[PDB]
Amino acid sequence: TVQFSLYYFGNYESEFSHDKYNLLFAGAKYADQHGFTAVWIPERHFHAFGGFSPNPSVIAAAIARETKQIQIRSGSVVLPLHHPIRVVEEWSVVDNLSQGRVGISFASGWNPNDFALAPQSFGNHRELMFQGIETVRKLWRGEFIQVQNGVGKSISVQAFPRPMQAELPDWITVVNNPETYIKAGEMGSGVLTNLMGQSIEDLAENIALYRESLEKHGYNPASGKVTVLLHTFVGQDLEQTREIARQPLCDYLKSSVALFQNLVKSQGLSAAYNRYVQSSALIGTPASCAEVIAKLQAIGVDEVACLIDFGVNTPAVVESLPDLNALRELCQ
Amino acid sequence: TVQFSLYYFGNYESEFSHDKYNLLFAGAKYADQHGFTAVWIPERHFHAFGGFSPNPSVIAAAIARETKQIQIRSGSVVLPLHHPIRVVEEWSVVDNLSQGRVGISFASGWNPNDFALAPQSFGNHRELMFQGIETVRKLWRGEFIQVQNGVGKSISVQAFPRPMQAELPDWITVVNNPETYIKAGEMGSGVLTNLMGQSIEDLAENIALYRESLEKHGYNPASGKVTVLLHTFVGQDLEQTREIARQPLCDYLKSSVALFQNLVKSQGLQVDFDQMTADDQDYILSAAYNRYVQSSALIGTPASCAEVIAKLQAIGVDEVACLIDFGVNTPAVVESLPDLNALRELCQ
Repeated sequence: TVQFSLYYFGNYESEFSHDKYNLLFAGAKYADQHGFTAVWIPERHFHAFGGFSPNPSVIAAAIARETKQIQIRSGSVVLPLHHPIRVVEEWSVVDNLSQGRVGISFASGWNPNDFALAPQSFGNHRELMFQGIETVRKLWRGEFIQVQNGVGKSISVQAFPRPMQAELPDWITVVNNPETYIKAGEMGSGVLTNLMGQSIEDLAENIALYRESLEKHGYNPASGKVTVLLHTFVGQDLEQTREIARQPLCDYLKSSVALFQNLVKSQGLSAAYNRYVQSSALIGTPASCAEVIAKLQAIGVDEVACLIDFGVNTPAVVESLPDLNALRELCQ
Repeated sequence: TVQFSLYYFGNYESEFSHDKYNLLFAGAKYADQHGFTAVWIPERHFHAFGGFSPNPSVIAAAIARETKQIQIRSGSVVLPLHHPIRVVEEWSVVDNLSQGRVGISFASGWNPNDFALAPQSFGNHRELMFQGIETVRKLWRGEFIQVQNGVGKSISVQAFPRPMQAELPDWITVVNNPETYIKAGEMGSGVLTNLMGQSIEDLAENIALYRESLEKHGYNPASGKVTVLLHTFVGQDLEQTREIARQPLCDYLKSSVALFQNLVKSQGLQVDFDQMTADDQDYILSAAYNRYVQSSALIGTPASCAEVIAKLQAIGVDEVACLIDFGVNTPAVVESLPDLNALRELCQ
């Protein structure tokens, strides 16, 4: 059966809210107490919109002290924006603070403006990401790595504190690139994806390639991790729930040319939206959304990461949490 | 009256302990509930010893959710090892998670091994720090700054989330360099210092330059912040308390040539370090320790330590940051927290 998790885009009620983490903690605590698998948090820079998490390790440390069982995962460390040493250090802090509940999905970045944080790392940043993942994994295990120090001497260092998990649960963030699904299987990593920029049919084929590459490289296919972000807002009445979600979700999908056109292409505008919310989101009733979960389960999705903070007002999202729990129970 | 705060070196019980933050949360919660002003957390890299905080913003975010009033401060953010943008971003997250309780002391770094994290930033790190503090302040205040993006284009960015505090409470980490005290006064910043490598009269002199530079540059003297790190272990029996702290503290004070020689020098002892044998160091370190706990630490009884607090209050110290995790076993440190509270009560 599919695992149910929460996912945060990073939104809050206002740029100048006194309680910017209102929905973050309300949802994470609710999910923690109701058998949800993980809470996913992002990395975003330089925009008020979606900006509560410029470094997910910092938010994760706070979630660790407010929850007891839920996994605390990054829906995406943009690795070329960090030194790999700091990624292991900070997430090992969170691993200790949470008694072993962290996981990381790694993304390469794409916006050169984000690389204000790493101005010499844009261009070959995808290659830099895969290199850094190997470093992150080695440091996490406890091995020494070799690095240049401040006077040009090569030194050997370990990262501290040591984590509690022997091995870092990790994912590769991907959209539709089949090579990346294959690379993830070669690495034994999971895949973290979405249905905004690929069809369900494209997803089914990409999962199959990923699981093929997993066994080809000796990993048990049970160790595969397929996680799909899905826009989520669940209620008791289908049409009323859809209408509450419509303006906030449309606003986002129209906010950029890429989002707008990646949607219309992955769907085959109010026309792309109506197909999107029916087939590639969890917006509706437990019963209507369960049909989507059934399709995703049948093509090999292990975990749905329910993006709940896409713009619907916080009281309504909080009121919708027992409806989302009902969906989870329907699908167990 | 002097403010009382806790300060963490970053130690924990064993390398693979499942409860590495045992004393961190025990002390932070205790201090939060007993009238302490702040808890200070460090930045340290590449060693288990003192290593639970490689980036203090992450630990600070957790302390924010475990405490209600205490300030949550870094002693120190080694600013040349960070992009200033990440410092404002991460500490603004903590400012929001804590309802406005953060503060930062900035250090420049000194060990080239730490600069594995910033391999082109060693050499210019003191000026990099001061330049970075100004960037941090501008960003905290909601200004845009100009930075080069990944394709060489200049762009104008703000940092998010926006903080809760209008202005960041900040300090400069300093030992005995008088120009740094004067520099801090020019910036209106605080100073965070220690007595491992200077005298109380040296500190009194450095404090005077700092307060003089403050009003010179238009700041109210009441805006000055003088915080002194002090090794701390308080108990009811003077002799037993100093004996409990002796081996842990002396192990630390002789763990490097600089630590040992700066201690011997600051305690007024005459030693030819080139002829000093292993047995000699035993006698010298014991003498240096004995002078140090008498004059420059909080290791003893509430009554004995209150004499030290009085001398610090007189020379203008605002806050003592009590370093409690220098190696005494954790249960004894926990049992010593109410003795430290008794000392705070005595001094208000």
